[PDB]
Amino acid sequence: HDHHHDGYQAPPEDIALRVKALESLLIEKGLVDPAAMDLVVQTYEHKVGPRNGAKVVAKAWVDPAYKARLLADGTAGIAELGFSGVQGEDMVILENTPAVHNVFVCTLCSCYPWPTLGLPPAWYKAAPYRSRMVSDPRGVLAEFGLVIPANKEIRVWDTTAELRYMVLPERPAGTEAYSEEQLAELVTRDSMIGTGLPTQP
Amino acid sequence: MNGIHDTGGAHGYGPVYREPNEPVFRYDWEKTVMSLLPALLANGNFNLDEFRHSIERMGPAHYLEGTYYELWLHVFENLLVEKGVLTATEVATGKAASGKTATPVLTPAIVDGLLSTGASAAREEGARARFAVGDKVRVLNKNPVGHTRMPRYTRGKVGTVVIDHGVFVTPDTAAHGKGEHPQHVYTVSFTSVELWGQDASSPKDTIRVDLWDDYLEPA
Ligand SMILES: [Co+3]
Repeated sequence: HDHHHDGYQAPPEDIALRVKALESLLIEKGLVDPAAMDLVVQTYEHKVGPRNGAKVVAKAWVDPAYKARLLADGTAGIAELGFSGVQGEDMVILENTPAVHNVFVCTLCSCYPWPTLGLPPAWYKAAPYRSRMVSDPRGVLAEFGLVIPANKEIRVWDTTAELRYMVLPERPAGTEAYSEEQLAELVTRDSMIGTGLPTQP
Repeated sequence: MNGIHDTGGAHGYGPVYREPNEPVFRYDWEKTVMSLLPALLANGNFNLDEFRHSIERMGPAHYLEGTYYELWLHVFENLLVEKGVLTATEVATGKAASGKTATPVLTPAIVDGLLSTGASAAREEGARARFAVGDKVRVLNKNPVGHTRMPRYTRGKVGTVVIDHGVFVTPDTAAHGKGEHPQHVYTVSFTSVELWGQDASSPKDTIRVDLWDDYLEPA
């Protein structure tokens, strides 16, 4: 009952040394610049993450013209809030509605919209989620505490190409007149993957 | 490649365990491995399709047991040797054979602009679209040993074109030095029953998959 293949298993005991050896090699050969690498790490540790997507969602909730632009051209839409680039070059936004619940996965690897959600969590990239989401989405969602009504369609999107998906979750009831900022606080990472719903006030 | 990475529809992987309050990087060594990817791609040492297929080619048990960034580490240690960028000995010893012969393309001055820009796989011109949204299509039964993006679970199955995304590089050729051969990519919608049969399905649920034009034929 240890973790073995769910993404959270323990790495080899010597892994840090192996990594240091490769890094030293690549630096010695002049293939990589450690100062640039530090900036990449800072970018994904501190600058890029689900708070980006949450702003996008909150704006679409309060501004129907923005929502329309966003659904017509995801990349241009998210760029309006300054989000763009690596692993979000060609974005498609998936609108949840009372009739349709969207959720995405990458069965073949780990493809995920970095500019709006940051780097994916380990579970998203691991075999349990990837194998089962396309065959038994209701069973998987139940493990996250999410039960979709039997009459509501679930659409599972497998990210097999270079389009990247993000879910525009439905605005919770009872949030009349909330500012974009208060609305954004409700928008969880799971709600933008489709594996959860926004927080209910 | 019909490898262990093609997970869709597999049984036996168990519950989706999720770590509460998971950090972006769970170990320090992961930061190094993650940041190496953009640096090496910027050099043009390999492309992303080659990168994916390198992971696909690792030993199946290794793929299963390895944490995510161990898969990337594997690519750097092996694909760089295959591409002639490093030698096997350099990789084994961690010692360069002959000093600073290269210059890093990813420098501090361009990190922000490069990460904010990325590199779209969309292309201006390519093969004409054979399908329109609404068309019923069947996924061809192909079983290449090389890189492909048609999951095994879709092969031979019939779905409905629901989006034409326009023209993109073809990974099957780009991963193997055969050029980009750009063509249309469509989102294709499959019913749960079509993919998994009467028993293993739910009447409402659909699975959308992004598939290249020549992966398909008219239903
Ligand atoms: Co992927």
